[PDB]
Amino acid sequence: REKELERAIQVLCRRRKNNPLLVGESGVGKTAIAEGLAWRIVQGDVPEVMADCTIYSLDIGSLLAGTKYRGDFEKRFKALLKQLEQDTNSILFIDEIHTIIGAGAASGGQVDAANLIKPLLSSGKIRVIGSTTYQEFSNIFEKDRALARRFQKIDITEPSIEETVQIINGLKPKYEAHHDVRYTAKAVR
Amino acid sequence: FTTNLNQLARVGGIDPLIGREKELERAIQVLCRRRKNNPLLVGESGVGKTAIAEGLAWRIVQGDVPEVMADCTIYSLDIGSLLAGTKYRGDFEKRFKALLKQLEQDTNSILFIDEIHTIIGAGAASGGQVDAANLIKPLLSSGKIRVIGSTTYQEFSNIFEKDRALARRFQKIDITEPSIEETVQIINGLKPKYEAHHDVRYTAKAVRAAVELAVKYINDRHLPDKAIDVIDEAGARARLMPVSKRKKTVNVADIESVVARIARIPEKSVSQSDRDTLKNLGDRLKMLVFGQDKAIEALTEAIKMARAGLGHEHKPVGSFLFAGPTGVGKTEVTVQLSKALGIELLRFDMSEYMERHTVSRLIGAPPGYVGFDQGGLLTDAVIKHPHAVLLLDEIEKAHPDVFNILLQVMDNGTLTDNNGRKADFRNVVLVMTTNAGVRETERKSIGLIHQDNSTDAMEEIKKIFTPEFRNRLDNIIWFDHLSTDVIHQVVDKFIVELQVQLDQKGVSLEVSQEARNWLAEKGYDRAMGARPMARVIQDNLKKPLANELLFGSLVDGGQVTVALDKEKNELTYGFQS
Amino acid sequence: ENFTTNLNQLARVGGIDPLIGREKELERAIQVLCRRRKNNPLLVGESGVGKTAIAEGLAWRIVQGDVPEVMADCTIYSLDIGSLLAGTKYRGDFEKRFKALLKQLEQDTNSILFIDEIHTIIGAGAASGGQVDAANLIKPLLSSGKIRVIGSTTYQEFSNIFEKDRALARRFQKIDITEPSIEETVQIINGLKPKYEAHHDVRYTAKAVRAAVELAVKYINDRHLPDKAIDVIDEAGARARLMPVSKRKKTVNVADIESVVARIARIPEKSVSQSDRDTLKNLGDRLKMLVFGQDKAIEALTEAIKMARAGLGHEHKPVGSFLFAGPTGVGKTEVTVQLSKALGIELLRFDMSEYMERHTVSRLIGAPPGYVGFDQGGLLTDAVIKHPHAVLLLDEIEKAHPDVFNILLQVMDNGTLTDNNGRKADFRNVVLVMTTNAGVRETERKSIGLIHQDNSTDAMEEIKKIFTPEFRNRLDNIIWFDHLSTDVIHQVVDKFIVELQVQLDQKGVSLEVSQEARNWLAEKGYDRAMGARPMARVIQDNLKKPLANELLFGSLVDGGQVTVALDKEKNELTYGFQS
Amino acid sequence: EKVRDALKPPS
Ligand SMILES: Nc1ncnc2c1ncn2[C@@H]1O[C@H](COP(=O)(O)OP(=O)(O)OP(O)(O)=S)[C@@H](O)[C@H]1O
Ligand SMILES: Nc1ncnc2c1ncn2[C@@H]1O[C@H](COP(=O)(O)OP(=O)(O)OP(O)(O)=S)[C@@H](O)[C@H]1O
Ligand SMILES: Nc1ncnc2c1ncn2[C@@H]1O[C@H](COP(=O)(O)OP(=O)(O)O)[C@@H](O)[C@H]1O
Ligand SMILES: Nc1ncnc2c1ncn2[C@@H]1O[C@H](COP(=O)(O)OP(=O)(O)O)[C@@H](O)[C@H]1O
Ligand SMILES: Nc1ncnc2c1ncn2[C@@H]1O[C@H](COP(=O)(O)OP(=O)(O)O)[C@@H](O)[C@H]1O
Ligand SMILES: [Mg+2]
Ligand SMILES: [Mg+2]
Ligand SMILES: [Mg+2]
Repeated sequence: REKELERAIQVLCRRRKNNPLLVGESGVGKTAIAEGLAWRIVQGDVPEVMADCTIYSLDIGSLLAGTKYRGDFEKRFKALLKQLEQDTNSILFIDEIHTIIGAGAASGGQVDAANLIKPLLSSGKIRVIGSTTYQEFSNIFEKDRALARRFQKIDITEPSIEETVQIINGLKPKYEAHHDVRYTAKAVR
Repeated sequence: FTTNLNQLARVGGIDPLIGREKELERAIQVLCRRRKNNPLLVGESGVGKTAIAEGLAWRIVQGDVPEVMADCTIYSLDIGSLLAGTKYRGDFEKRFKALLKQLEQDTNSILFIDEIHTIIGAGAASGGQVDAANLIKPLLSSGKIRVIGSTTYQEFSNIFEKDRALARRFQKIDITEPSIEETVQIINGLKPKYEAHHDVRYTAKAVRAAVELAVKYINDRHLPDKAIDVIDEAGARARLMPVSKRKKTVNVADIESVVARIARIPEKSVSQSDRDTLKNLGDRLKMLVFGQDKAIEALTEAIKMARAGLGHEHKPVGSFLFAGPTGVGKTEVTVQLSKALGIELLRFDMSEYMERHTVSRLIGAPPGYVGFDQGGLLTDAVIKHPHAVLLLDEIEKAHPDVFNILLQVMDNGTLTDNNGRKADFRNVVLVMTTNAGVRETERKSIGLIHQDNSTDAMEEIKKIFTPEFRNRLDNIIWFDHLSTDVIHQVVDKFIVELQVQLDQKGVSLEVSQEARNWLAEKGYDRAMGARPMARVIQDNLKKPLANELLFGSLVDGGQVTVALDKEKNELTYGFQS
Repeated sequence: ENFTTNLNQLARVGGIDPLIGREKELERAIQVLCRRRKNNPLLVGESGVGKTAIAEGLAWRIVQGDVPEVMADCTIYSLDIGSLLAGTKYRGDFEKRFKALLKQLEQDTNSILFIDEIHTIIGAGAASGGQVDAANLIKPLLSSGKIRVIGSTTYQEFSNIFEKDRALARRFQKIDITEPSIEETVQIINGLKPKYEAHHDVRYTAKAVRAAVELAVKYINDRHLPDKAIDVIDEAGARARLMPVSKRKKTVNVADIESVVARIARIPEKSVSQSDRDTLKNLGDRLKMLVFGQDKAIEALTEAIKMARAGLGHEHKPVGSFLFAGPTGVGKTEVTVQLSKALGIELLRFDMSEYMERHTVSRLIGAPPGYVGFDQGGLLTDAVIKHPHAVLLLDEIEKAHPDVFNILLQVMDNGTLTDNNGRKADFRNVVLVMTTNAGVRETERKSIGLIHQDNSTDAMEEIKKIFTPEFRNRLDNIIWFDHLSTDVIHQVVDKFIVELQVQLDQKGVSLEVSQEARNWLAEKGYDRAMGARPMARVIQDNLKKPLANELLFGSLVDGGQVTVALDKEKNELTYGFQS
Repeated sequence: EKVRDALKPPS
């Protein structure tokens, strides 16, 4: 996934459209790219600009666990956003970005997380990474033209069979230790 | 709570507007009308819809506009502050009211709101107390206040058409993608802003080649946004060098590789190495597909004339047909042609489209349709891939209604859609196939001596097909039968697939050239061609081996030997464990 | 209350245009509004006819006091459908808000609710999943009678949702609204002229207003007469003041208006001009330089057109009914293309070959899909509706069934056509042209005999037998052709070479061909039986094949300097490139 | 339609 990684780093570095969007299909490995980007950063096989960055991942379920009273969701989400802008080098990798479109506002207030984050994205102080499928992106994410304008779509496709065998060999030690077995190179092919 | 656009233009932050002079004149035309004075700027996203509004204000300060509107000072609504700043109710009403006093009392004053569809409902979280759009309707009907809106082509039909009253106030102004000459000025104008951030200087040649290569491959967005994206990505790539900004200048080589990554295409494609590929690919067709050498010359020259410019600009690259027997390589050449040129292959089966209703589904609905069913799968394919190979096999089987559409598309090189305004079929090559050319009566004739009823030279298809459709075709290519030597080579291909299957079973199979000749003569048929070759291969090679593999000599693997004897006239099977 | 605006209150502060005409419709509204039950009126009219304007007229009449005493104190309100719907998030909010207004309105008697485009909320959906639930709050008001609701709909919508649902149609009367006559239209503009002249201080001459209405209807076939007419005057006022920055001319002329309609029409200004005198005289000459050869046909065709377009002749009969005969694949079809281009009309190439089958004849006089779409229309019927002033290029008339001919008789005499859809089309301004290819077939037909016999048939002979004399009686004039000339065919090579050379100019290429070679190539391509049909293909084949190989990489890329000349022994052109 | 709404009590 060397080429796919390059596109994300390039999108993060540019002035405008700083937020990348990893569109793809289920199981292709779009989430692994974001989780793997942080792994690459600690390893140090990335440009100097991104080496100092710290990627964060938001869990919406925990965010909504205790938002019983009025203003709980707003104060929590707004508080987290303040941390991102002060650092200026962190990235919030939120998977299933389409979910936050209608989350955080039960009724009346209609203060959705998408609306809250939107203004900050206009300035560009905070950069985030999203993940969505083609069907979900068009059915839900495309409806919000404001968010789509900020994010730069990235098309992901399943890797070739040649690339897949290399992935299995790289990941083979992890599964070999857990199962206490040795997989042959002929078997993976 | 408020923003000003004339003051920004006076300072000079916004760059000089380039082109779009006709839109400016047509925009101010309705702007000065007593009624219907709300110019609605309808265009796709990223086509400079907002730039036109900012451009108009800029020209006013310069004074190269009608004096009637030069005195005016265009304003801009604070979308961000109004949408989220006034969370509490009541404040929006008093604050918006202040804008009304400022808006009124000055007929010259103008207000432009980008994304005018989003504000259809706003001003309250959940209360129905007030609506920003509705509040201005009493002052709009009179016409004292005139405003400019921005709505996407899709959003225009989705909401504005519903409220004829609101649509009545506004007047659509189509926005067409700017030409390459116009874009080079816009991007060059925006070049300094980005060069400082990246500490790089883009060469003039580099920025003009980017648009040419971008439109050639990138098709998801329009030229203004598309050009800006390739410049920003290239700049960021330059400052990400290994040690410290190894490359400062931005040469053509840098943008040539940037589009490759964004387009997910292999290197050397942007090099424009089309001339040499055409010559070498020709030889590949003959070896990959045996026979039809005469048709290969016609197919290759067709592409050379279009790219060389020996055709009408509106007319598509090519409109041909393949009339020939079954399994004569008609489909085989098309697949290699696409792969050889690195172009997407979009194939449609006309057999499913035989019925009249299916033909309409191909393009959605000519009279009209509703329900977001996304009908017109053929039109959508072209929008996602403007350059592609469109193969319509068994065109004769299709209802003649489909032909009528091709007359319009061939004439202009574009296909209209139920929702989409138009499509680009200029790059696409229209190629079809037909089996009516081979039509021989099962009963030869009423006589002792059969008659060789030689097939007519396209006379039969002329009556079946419409006359105008035949003339509009760029050329007519016919596919004849294949020579016996070619059939002897085709069996080699079928045999090869058997050996790979045997590799998983560890079985060695060796067949003599004489045996191959027996399958070839019985395999190939004039009426069916390649279709009966499989049945003989299955019956004469696969079926006998199945018994042995499951229960016999080749349970655990072995060697297979085949020979033919003239005494019995049938093949012989030998198995070695 | 804020949602709906009080029209009656608006009239006091202005903004209400005076109502010119439609007094009978206004009286019907007053008459039906005074009924105890079923008083709720409906305005079944097409878009742009001014149905909404009469509603405001009732507000002007009430404040003025020229109405019955019972209605003198009545008030009118215009429901703002878009306001309530936009604010809502999900269904139920609109109904609640609408319920609040209706209750406030019922408190005060003599309150009229003008629900413009009532069909949108009543039913037929297809906007955001449909808003048919709004009908629920409309039926009680009709049955209750407490308040009278004025409705605005269209003929299509009315039958689809209103007539089907008796609950609404029973409690709603019908006031058919028809577009006003041309005479009534100019009067309407005169009433509205003071507002525009006082707006920017410019005068409007009686000549321009009359020209505006006639030009719009003749060219703008997608909009109605009253609404589109105002845009022409309004556009002219803006364009007149803003465009000539140097000179401010208040006086407007009919020629100025032509430019205004040209922009929306997107047709040349000269063709847009309604000058029968000037166009008739120049039409014949215009066809000569544009199309060279067989000029005799242009003379006879043009003079015949003058007889029908003179204006004395009753226009019930189609303007043109020329039935061309003789050879095909000649400039006869080309003349129609340039004739349609000079005038600017859209040439419709209707070919009977596809409609040979008897069942297929219904496609012209019936919906082709035969579905319940109810908007497709007949091929011939909708095509004439789209372009009422465009010529119909009949092709392959020979392969036509008798029923196909029967339909033609109706348009020639009746000048109207009735189909399954029931939509009426106007054939007053339509032109008709035909082409007979039977003669060409007989020329190449072999003779069953020892020695073939020459058959130099004439165009007249075929029509006498193949076509019934009834058609010839209605036919105005028949033209004939033999061949253009030997020299013109040589010139045809030059004309194609002109367009082909224009193509080279784009590539920055120069090419020359021998005068003798041009003559021989013309003869090779031209044939008596096929005419000029294959000439187009041979022209490109001579040079496109060799040039294509070297244009990718070669001297042609920069200047060309190509030389083309035939070989006497081989009679094959030779290509040499000198950059 | 039939949608469920989650209320928020004041702190
Ligand atoms: N390049 C890779 N390196 C390592 N593991 C990979 C790679 N690509 C895919 N995988 C594996 O494939 C799994 C599925 O891909 P993910 O990106 O995690 O899927 P996902 O986006 O969460 O899927 P959804 O929820 O169906 S859209 C990963 O969790 C890894 O186990
Ligand atoms: N004709 C132009 N004149 C000046 N700047 C232009 C022009 N076309 C594109 N641009 C630049 O590129 C941008 C094009 O997008 P915008 O005009 O901002 O927005 P839009 O395309 O109208 O709408 P969006 O996509 O919904 S933000 C401009 O803001 C300028 O930075
Ligand atoms: N010249 C050729 N080269 C390769 N394969 C050929 C050639 N001529 C015929 N064939 C074979 O003919 C068969 C055609 O299969 P298919 O495309 O499904 O047929 P059809 O188009 O009649 O439905 C394939 O096995 C194909 O490989
Ligand atoms: N009878 C009429 N008297 C005066 N003006 C009319 C009349 N009919 C149409 N108009 C004019 O037509 C234009 C649009 O009228 P309106 O009622 O809004 O049309 P619609 O009903 O199609 O929406 C206005 O300029 C209006 O004054
Ligand atoms: N007098 C003429 N002036 C100009 N072009 C002519 C003339 N006569 C014939 N042609 C040309 O010769 C051809 C006539 O046949 P064409 O219209 O091509 O046949 P078809 O309608 O069957 O395709 C056209 O290219 C036409 O422009
Ligand atoms: Mg995931
Ligand atoms: Mg914009
Ligand atoms: Mg085949």
